[PDB]
Amino acid sequence: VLKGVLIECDPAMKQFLLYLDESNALGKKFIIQDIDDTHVFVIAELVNVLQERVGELMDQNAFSLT
Amino acid sequence: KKFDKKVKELRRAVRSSVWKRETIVHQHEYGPEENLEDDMYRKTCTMCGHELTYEKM
Repeated sequence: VLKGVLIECDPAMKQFLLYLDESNALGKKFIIQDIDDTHVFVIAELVNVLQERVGELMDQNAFSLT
Repeated sequence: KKFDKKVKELRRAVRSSVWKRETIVHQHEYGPEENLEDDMYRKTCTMCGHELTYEKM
């Protein structure tokens, strides 16, 4: 059995996380278990960098008016 | 130049119909499990070196 964090979101973000896992963007393969098309299993020790990457992807194609 | 263009416009037509699958399958084919302390079991993927550590009840 595994101990960690289940992450649920739209399939686009799941595919983005899979691309990050295969490209070693975070430096390792910590995206370990895939259970569903919209659910993934991730070790909680580095969830913060995943949030940072998601935020960077989100605000990259945003064109903030500030 | 027109001859070169009219052969080029059909040169890539046959080429585009050759390749079928672009995405590479990344299935994790773990081998035999290794037993560590505290009832820990580790599986190593033979395709990319992926490691999965879990606890078996």
